[PDB]
Amino acid sequence: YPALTPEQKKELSDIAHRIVAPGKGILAADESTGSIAKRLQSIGTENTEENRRFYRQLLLTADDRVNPCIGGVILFHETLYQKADDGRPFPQVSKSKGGVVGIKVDKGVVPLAGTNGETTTQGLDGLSERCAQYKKDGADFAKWRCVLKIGEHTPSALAIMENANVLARYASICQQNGIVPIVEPEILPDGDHDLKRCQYVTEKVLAAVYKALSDHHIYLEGTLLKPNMVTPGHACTQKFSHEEIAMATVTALRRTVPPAVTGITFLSGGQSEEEASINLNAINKCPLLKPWALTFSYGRALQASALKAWGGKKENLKAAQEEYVKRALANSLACQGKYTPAGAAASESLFVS
Amino acid sequence: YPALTPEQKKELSDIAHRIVAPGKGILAADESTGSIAKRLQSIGTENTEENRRFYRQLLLTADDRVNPCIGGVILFHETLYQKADDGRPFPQVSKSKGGVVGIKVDKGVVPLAGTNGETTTQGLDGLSERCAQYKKDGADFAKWRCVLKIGEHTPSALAIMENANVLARYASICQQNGIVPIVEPEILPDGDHDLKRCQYVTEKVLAAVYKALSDHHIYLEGTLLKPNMVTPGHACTQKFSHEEIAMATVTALRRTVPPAVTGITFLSGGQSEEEASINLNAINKCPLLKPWALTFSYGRALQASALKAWGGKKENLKAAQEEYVKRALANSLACQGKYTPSGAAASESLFVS
Amino acid sequence: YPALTPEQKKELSDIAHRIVAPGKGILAADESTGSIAKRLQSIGTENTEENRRFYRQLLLTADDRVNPCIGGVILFHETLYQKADDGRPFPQVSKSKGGVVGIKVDKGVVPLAGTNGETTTQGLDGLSERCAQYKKDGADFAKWRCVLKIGEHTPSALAIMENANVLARYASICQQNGIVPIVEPEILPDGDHDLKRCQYVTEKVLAAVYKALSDHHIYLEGTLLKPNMVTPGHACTQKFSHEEIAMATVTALRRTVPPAVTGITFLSGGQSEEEASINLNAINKCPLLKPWALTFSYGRALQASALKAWGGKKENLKAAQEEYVKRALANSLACQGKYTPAGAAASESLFVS
Amino acid sequence: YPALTPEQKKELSDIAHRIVAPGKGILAADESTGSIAKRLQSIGTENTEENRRFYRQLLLTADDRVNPCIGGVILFHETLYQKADDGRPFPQVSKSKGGVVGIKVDKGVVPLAGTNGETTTQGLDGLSERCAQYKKDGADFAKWRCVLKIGEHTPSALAIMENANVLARYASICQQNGIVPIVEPEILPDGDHDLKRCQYVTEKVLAAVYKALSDHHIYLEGTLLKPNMVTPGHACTQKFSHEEIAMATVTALRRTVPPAVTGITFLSGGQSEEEASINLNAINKCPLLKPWALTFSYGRALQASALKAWGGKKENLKAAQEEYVKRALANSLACQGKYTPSGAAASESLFVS
Repeated sequence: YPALTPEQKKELSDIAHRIVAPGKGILAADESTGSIAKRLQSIGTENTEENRRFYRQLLLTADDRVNPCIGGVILFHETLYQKADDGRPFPQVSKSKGGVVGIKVDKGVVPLAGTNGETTTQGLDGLSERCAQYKKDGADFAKWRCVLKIGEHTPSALAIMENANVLARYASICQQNGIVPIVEPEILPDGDHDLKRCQYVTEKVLAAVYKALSDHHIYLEGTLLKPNMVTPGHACTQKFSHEEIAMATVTALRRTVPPAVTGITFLSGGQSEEEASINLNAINKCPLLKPWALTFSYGRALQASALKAWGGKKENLKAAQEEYVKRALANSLACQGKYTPAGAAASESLFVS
Repeated sequence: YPALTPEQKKELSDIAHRIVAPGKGILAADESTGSIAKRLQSIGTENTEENRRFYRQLLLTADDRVNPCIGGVILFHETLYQKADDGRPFPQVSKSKGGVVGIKVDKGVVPLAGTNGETTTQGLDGLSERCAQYKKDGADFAKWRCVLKIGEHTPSALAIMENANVLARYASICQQNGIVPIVEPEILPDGDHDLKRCQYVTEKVLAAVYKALSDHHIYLEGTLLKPNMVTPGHACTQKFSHEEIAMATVTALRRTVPPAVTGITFLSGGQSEEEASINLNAINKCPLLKPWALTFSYGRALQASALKAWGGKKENLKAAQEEYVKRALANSLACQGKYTPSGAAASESLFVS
Repeated sequence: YPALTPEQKKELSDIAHRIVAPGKGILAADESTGSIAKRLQSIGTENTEENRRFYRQLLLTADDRVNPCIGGVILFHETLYQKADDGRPFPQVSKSKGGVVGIKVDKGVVPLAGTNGETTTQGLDGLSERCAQYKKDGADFAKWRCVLKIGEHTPSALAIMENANVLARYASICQQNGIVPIVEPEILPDGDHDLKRCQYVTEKVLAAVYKALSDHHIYLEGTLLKPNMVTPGHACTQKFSHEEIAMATVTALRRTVPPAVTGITFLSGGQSEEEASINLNAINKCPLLKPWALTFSYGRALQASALKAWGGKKENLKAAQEEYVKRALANSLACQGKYTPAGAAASESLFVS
Repeated sequence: YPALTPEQKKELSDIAHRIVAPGKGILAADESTGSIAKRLQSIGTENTEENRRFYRQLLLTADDRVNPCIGGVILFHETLYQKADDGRPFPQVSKSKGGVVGIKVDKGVVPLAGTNGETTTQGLDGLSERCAQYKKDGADFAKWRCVLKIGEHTPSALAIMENANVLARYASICQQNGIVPIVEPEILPDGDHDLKRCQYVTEKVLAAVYKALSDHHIYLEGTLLKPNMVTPGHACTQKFSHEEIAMATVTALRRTVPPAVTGITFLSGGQSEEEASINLNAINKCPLLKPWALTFSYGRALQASALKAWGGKKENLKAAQEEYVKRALANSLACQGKYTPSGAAASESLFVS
């Protein structure tokens, strides 16, 4: 009873290998309309459809030195249907520059009862038609975010198991409709836990994820994994080097992600624009063996410098676009181990709770 | 960290006892719009809002001999917001007759990739806000239907796990918002399987349901279960008496349903209006100890005569009403052990696939 | 692929219903040779084969007013093969008085690595032949003890799951060889935890047990469950009435043990001889509905008064035997709700760690 | 609470690299006494302690051309405590030739009730004290064999769960006592199944093994895996090239074995001495990225010529020895990609059931 034919299988592998092609990464430009409110209000701008339109249009129409740095662009619903100033739909803008377009399909998180503050994610209702439509309209991959937090009795048995189960459902549905699932099991940096405790939980959680994807029969070569880096909690007093968290990210994934996964696209997680680039470099330089692409899927850590330089004023466009382009060139050096560098609001920490 | 307070728990427990208080049953007026169309071209009536309002009004305004036999009625979402000719809203029409109002909250089945024709159910997205409102609007319990088929390589381990889980998510969200969940893991009659096969599969399903409802921290005294009876398959050559169906069914449950469950309300299946009331009676006369209510949540098997009397014509209203009443009274004595059979609509098999 | 024929099934049900027949309980006289060392040294006696022989012979040859109080006697290996003074093998002594004989088959506990102090149990190697032999030699049921402790991260996911898995293996093997498994998932009273925390863990652990027994295909009507009472930890400062722990024991089991289980034979757990009898009475008087026998399988709480009165001196035999008989009559009133009573070393607490 | 210290972890990791260091393999001299009898009436020799000591001595004293091709040898327990004619103990005979000494620690398969002919394995009882001593006596790794069969309703979900678990218990106990565990989830060739079927089942087994080894907190850099190659079933009508077996086998592993596993040492199956070395070579020439050692743990398929030369007669010693050497050298170049085939004992299928 094949889940997929040969030709669907090779077309998902094809898309997946494009997105993470050597030296390419992803721009996560998929902020909910309510989440992009607090980004905009941090630079004084009002949250109107055309302020979001112009901001998203800022990122997509940047110089062609970004073209080989950005293999894919995850958008939010409203944005997939928005047009540029030259009248081209935003997905054609991205494809014209050699970027594959994706689409966030999760409908936010929801509380699991019986737990200390834990969530599952929702969005599976009608997800099959939506993917069918988003595929007609230009999308080729998808993002579903699950959220886990390290606390004293968290992440619990039930939490890890329901979040792993709905990631796999999501990925099964995505792949029947020709769309590559980005799987996002996120562990947040909230808390005071040390490096090794993030390591032990990352492992425990990816183990449960790849078992869930096996149970649901999903083609691992046409998926991507979007995991946290492995980092001390944001209240940790101990301090850890870039090498030590490289080792600990890379061994956790060695220990748990089968080589069949096409690529691994890290979240930035709240790290500064620059410590994100620096860590991604420490990781691709690790001497250990790493049979999958280790690259980036960054929201805040490609966009903070560009937002502060945009300011709300169309006059600042070319100023802000080159804060975005310097970040994409920087990260495309780090996803190949070639990043050697001093930056100011590229050093601001981007952690929220 | 507890899902529910002691007040929240007495409410749920009291609601679930009112429904299956001795001699009472559940009338499943649940049919979606498209599934009730198939019932209405049965008798040459077009499928209009008004015909659907009229036929429902005929079951909920049947005379007061039926008040002691109907603890609850499950309405599709549309019916909940329609009014009798009196102007009285249908929730308040049945409140008046000593019955609790349920709501169907699932949203149909969807296929599971990699599987031989199997399904999970969808409907969790926005469930909690939906239930909060149904509760304000008169509903005190919910129905959600998962469907398994016996067959070559079915019901799969993946389909059992995914269905028990999604019934557990549904149930936790119902109790948070005050609503007793009904838990319907229906195993279809379709196929040539024998009684004992269907006993195996039922036993292994309900075990997996109650491990899932335990993992999700579900309050069992405020639940009900609506399973199938254990029956030979509808195409099975060999023949089985009604006391063989009573044993096979009482024992499937005594090996799986914890005593704390407040009530078991059986589903009719493809069973004739009369076979369903004889197998229900044979079960309550089964002398093996049974520490839950054994009662009925029949839809087709309480309405077949009703429907082939009415025929779509206003004049047959009291003739239809009476045939639904005669069934409700037969089933309310089946629900006590006290039914001795002594028409043709009522011996017709009501099977479909 | 039946696990058992009809005739094996009815012979296990027959044995199980004997052991817990109305007003009957079990004597747990199965102390390891190393465990019975610390019992003997507490009364000054040397641990020699004939001091154990004479002590076990004290309990088995007691007055015939014990005959209707004691449905079964769990022995240790060496003891199954030991003879009385009249030359009769100990199992014939027990059968002559109407007691079924059992046999502890677990080979002690072992540490699970990676956990904070947790154990699994071993004993499955060659268990199938041993049961075959013990059945030829008089044994008809068996005891396997698993041990869980409540602490901060205990009992963990892995611990509950391996102990539930090897209980079920044990029970599968026992039943192929015609022997009724007593399943002993013990939660110890060590720690300072309140009543509700023992309740929540008992539930979590029996849920996992009955799922494990379902997965392994074992006939629940020819088994017994030997669970702790549900009690505050032994360092709890809060205080709780006999009724409150009756409620909490009886609801935990209602919520999780299917009625098919023939009987529930509690461990005493360290409680005093008398608080054990008192609590077992509070439980059989609980107004809730309880579809399985609630009776006793006591080691320390039928034998402390008899050991202190035996003292090591054969002269004290008839003195010590009537400390054992008064305890068996007392508990056979409590397993029927008829125990109304002041005792001294029958009030000593028997808790070890 | 960690299973292992950093010293305990480097030791294990170093041991596992010595065994599968490039070009080396494992000789399975493991056969129990009863299973080697079947091999020795093959060539008309009676099964004596001395013949068994003599035949083993012939493989472990083969000349020094084989030192670079044999990183480890797995002895049955008896062989570990026998001496060559020199007086030198067999563990120290192979220490001398640059090979690590393994020990078989399992204790045979046992049936699983309720199942269609399926097995778990036993041998955990007393395992830890056994391993502590094997370690003193020269063993640095262990073998434990679980067996699954493809067929009607096989390998069952119960048999997969129970076998992965018991291999995880075995592995945790080996690493506590210093011994690298080898993890052999063998899927038998028996049956008419096609290559792709056997790929499905292998994929779903090794996924369940590595969720179990993760749950049990198993150190993966100090493990090896000894699985079957993915092969059509021995009775399959249709025919498959060796590059179809190489793809089907490299991809089954890339979808399941985490990169951290130090080595994969294949089992021969019923494969001819020569087919086994061609499929091993086709696999190391498979250009798909493979981040583990792909090498051999052959028993029958490194000794068939050896055995039909020797014939039971002292005079053929150096003729036998040479045929085992010619195989070890073929297999050590298969283990690098560098074997081009260019007798009859060596094309005979070595299948059994």
